[PDB]
Amino acid sequence: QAAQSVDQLIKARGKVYFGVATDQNRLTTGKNAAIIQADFGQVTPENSMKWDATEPSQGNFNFAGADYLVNWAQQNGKLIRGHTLVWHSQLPSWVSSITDKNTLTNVMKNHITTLMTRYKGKIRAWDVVNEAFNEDGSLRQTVFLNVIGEDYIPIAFQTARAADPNAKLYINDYNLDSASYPKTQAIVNRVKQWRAAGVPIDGIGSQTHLSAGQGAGVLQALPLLASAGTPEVAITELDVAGASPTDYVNVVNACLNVQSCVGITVWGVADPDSWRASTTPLLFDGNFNPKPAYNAIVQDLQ
Repeated sequence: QAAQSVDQLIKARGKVYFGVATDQNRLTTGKNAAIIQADFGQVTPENSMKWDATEPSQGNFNFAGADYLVNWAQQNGKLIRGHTLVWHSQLPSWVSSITDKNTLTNVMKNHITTLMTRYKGKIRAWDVVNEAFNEDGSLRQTVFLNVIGEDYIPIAFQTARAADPNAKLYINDYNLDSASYPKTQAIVNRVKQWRAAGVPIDGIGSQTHLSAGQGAGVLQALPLLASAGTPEVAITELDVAGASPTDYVNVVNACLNVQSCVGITVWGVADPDSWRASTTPLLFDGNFNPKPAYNAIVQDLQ
């Protein structure tokens, strides 16, 4: 852990948290636990709450990994973002082969309700629907869209709201980092339409997996995402190829500039454990020491 906590500092600036993605396999090895305890105030399960992990076989749930994280988080005072309920990746084949609307609808509702009720009152926010958009702004043609139709999104959120009224319900996606981007404009428009129709969408999560130099665009993109009217917006899976302080500070400033931006979650602790380790995109290096970008953020928040 670094001596200064970016979570405490961002809280002093009026935000809710500065967190990281993690899970049992990380918490039990290296210095991950210590770093997370001292420097962050929120955790997102990297994989333990995904469909393949929680319901590998229909109706046969596995919460071992998810329980470890939730209990560890409560004990250590860290907020939790549930991730993720409806998604086309890491989806068991028993789900993807269903072609009946009723069957899939009930399977989806049961998956959502079961996970959310088990952790009712302990989860700050849930990424209810993940990566539902194609790059041109149209809806991704996943099994849920193909079998259930566009209504799958309203249904997912209505169900989540009923399962745990206390949780902030998010629609999450990537490539919403530029204001001119087709996808960015599309999600703002659809979320407005959905909210006008009464769909309980509390927030828009922007994954923010960036390439070097892209940080500047987020300064314009985030205020645009905020214009959709959701109570909150959040940077959910931040990592930047090269981890340049310039990009990292830009993303942080974008959040401080947007009132509704509640916080930031970086996707992992140390570089070698990143899903894109070769681009060393995180805040701590392979030896678990904070990188220049971590210090740049602390100074900026000072």
